[PDB]
Amino acid sequence: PSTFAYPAPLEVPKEKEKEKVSTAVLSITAKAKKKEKEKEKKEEEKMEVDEAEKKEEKEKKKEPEPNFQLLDN
Amino acid sequence: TQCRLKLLKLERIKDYLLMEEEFIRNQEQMKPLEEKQEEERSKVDDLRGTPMSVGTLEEIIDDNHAIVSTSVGSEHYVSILSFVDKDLLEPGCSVLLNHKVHAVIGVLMDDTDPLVTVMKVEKAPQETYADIGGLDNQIQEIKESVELPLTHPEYYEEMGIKPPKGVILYGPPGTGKTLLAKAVANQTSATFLRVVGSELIQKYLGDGPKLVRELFRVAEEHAPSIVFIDEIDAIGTKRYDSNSGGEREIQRTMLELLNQLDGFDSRGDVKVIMATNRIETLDPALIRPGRIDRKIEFPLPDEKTKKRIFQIHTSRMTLADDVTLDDLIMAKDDLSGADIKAICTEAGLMALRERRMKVTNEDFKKSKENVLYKKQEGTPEGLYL
Repeated sequence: PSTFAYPAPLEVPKEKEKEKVSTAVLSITAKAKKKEKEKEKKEEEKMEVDEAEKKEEKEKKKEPEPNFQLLDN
Repeated sequence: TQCRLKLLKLERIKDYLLMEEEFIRNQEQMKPLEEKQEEERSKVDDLRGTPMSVGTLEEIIDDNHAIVSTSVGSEHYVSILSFVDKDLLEPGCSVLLNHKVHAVIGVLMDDTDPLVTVMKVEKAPQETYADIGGLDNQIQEIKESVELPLTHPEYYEEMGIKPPKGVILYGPPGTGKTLLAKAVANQTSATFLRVVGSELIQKYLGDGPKLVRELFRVAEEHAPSIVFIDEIDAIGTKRYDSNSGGEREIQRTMLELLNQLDGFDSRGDVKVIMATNRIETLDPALIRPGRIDRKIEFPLPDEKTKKRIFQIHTSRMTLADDVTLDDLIMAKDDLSGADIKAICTEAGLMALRERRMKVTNEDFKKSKENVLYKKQEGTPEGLYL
């Protein structure tokens, strides 16, 4: 029952133009802030630091999109 | 030493942070949302075509029109089509022109010519006082005139003495004329302009004098700056002769340099360090005291001075520490500061020839002799004729 189903509502062209602008601001600011911040001393007996105050170094996110392999049947 | 090494740990972290931090601020996260900000970015794209031509702005008139010379074809009477105002503009600057309609889009670049690219060695040397092989007293004269009025006006105002517009270094050569200029230039942490005198000599008609005045203009935009005119005598009073296109050339480039430094008064716009390997046999037409005030003369090192040059040197070196520094100097006879440097370098190289790695007491003795011999053969020896 699930190999031929009702495909999602569309990405559309409209939303595609609109989104990039939004993604642009978040994207530079996150990367610029997150990569630069360290709170680590690597020549120390400690690995990083026992945590003094909270860090801003943080990590990224990944969301893919669902598709199943090449078939027409 | 320790301090110098430490500064590097901070600087290693600094490069990494600065490259990320640059990105969020410059734009594409600080993307123009402001009426003023957006208007300049959008408008220049629309007016601009590609190609463009560079020009240098020959004179401006106050009715919103100006006259420019473009690199290609003729000169143009251009309008100020939007953007920059009259005040912003000045003659002798390089401005950007659209080919479609030549107009001044602006400057904010402190010019841009192939000429300026050669002039800007802008990023400072690591060379600094007492990293030099020099005499203690001699560097401290260069600093007093050039550096000190900017750093502390306090001493100069209370005392009541007049600040100069440059200084002049002249030999006996092999005295570290150039080393001194680089030492002071790092300390100000102001942009260091450099040009060699021969570049300003050419067999083209009239090109030379534009460059000579140009040095002072580029520097003024960047200012404070120190302008290093390496071998001034070259444009000046040392020959290009009267039978190669020198006959016209030298007199014009020399004169052009001499009148602005002199002015009508000692202007005091930008400081200058001028290095010359002599003014000893050369002709008068060069800058005199009381525009650049202090003129610095170098000696030929005596026994007592040789202590100051040598102690600096013995530190990088080794095994001339074992033997007293005083005795070594005494033993050697009078020589110029480049010669003293040369003995010390040569000590390190001669050990390698001996089949030893590096300077020993023995290697140091032999190096003294070799340089001395070159000089003794070249010029008069001991006892009269």
